[PDB]
Amino acid sequence: ETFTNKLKEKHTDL
Amino acid sequence: EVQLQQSGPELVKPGASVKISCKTSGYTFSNSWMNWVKQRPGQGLEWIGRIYPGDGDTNYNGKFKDKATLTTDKSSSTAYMRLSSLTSVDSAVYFCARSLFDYWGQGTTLTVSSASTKGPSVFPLAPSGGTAALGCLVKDYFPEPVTVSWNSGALTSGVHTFPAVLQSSGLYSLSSVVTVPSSSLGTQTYICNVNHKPSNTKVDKRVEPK
Amino acid sequence: DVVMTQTPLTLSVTIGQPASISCKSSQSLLDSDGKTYLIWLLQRPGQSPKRLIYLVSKLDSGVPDRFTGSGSGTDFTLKISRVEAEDLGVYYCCQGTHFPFTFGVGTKLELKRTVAAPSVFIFPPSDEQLKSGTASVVCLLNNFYPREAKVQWKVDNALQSGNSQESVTEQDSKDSTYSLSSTLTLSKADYEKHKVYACEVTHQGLSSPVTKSFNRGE
Ligand SMILES: [Cl-]
Ligand SMILES: [Cl-]
Ligand SMILES: [Cl-]
Ligand SMILES: [Cl-]
Ligand SMILES: [Cl-]
Ligand SMILES: [Cl-]
Ligand SMILES: [Cl-]
Repeated sequence: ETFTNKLKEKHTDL
Repeated sequence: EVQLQQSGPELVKPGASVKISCKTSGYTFSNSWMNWVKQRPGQGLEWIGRIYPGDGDTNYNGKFKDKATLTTDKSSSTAYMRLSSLTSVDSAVYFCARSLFDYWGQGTTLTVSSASTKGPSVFPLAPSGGTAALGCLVKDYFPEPVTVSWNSGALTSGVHTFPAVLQSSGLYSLSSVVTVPSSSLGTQTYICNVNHKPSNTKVDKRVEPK
Repeated sequence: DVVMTQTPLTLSVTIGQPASISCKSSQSLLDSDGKTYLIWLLQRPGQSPKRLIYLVSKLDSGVPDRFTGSGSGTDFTLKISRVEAEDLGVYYCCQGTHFPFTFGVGTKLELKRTVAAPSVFIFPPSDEQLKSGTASVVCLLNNFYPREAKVQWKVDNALQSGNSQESVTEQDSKDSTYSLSSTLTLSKADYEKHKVYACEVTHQGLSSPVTKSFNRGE
């Protein structure tokens, strides 16, 4: 899988 | 790799609704915002809104709040957009796009019209001097879009697919051509694959001299 | 809403030359979290947009080093250190700091190159179309530059008028040329009434016009 973060933030995948 | 795969083109009557899908793969779907964006000539690119699949949080553009509803099905890693009370100004290409617009779907063409679908007529363009050309005419169809490939996509060198042109009397046409060594005429296989999904018209036309 | 104002609207550039596009926002794009949610996207015709630069200056994976982004506050630049043929398309700035997220109108980047004369091909109507009750005679002009051309049809040595339409491709991503199709529309009866069909092509790269023809029924 490509990297993600389960933490919700104003913009994701930065 | 991240993949966003949208549902196919739609022709819908004024006043009706449509639901477009965006099936995702290659990352954990719940962890990235999904946006929807409209593209119409003259209006440019417009952001409709977004949804966070992990908790269903949504943000809409006030311009689209009474038109658009965004949902997700986590079990199938798919995002959905419903558009209601459709009018001609809603005809456009719609995209899903992840996160800060980092990965985009291929687009979905929506046409809002009272017209019925009409499939294209597909005709070969054959020759009657080291280069020759051959092609396919894709005539008098409605609505957009059509897709054209050659030899199922295995032939790309020399191919030129012209843009669709809306004719004065209301139907589209386009053509696709291939330039080839004149020696390849009548010996190599050249198949133009035409798909007009709104009419369920698929045609594989062998193009040969004469 | 935040208006994103891009300049120029069209970039006409030669291979190897540097180019740049600027974007002005109506409110600062610096967010209270310290980030500036400004990105640049490229869309080729018929394709989806692709992101090139994000957070003002960060390059996306696989984007050539020739692309750089700079700026702060309300003013931003996308720079290309040397344009290549495959850079053609429409560039957009977009902001994700303020709701609703907004896009610039787009800057079209087109390539300049040397004059190239068209190669010309003519096609009779297929027997399939004639069996179906219509006739389209088609002339193709391939891989030429600039876009401007003159295409004239002759039917039994009668210069035609009012009964053809042309379509032009988008610029080619590898050699920066165009192609053009001209369709002559006739009824089946009128097609079958005449013998010699010819398309005559004038173009800056030709010293004299070029004519391709066929005789109906060979
Ligand atoms: Cl994708
Ligand atoms: Cl809503
Ligand atoms: Cl080519
Ligand atoms: Cl159009
Ligand atoms: Cl076979
Ligand atoms: Cl006709
Ligand atoms: Cl006339």
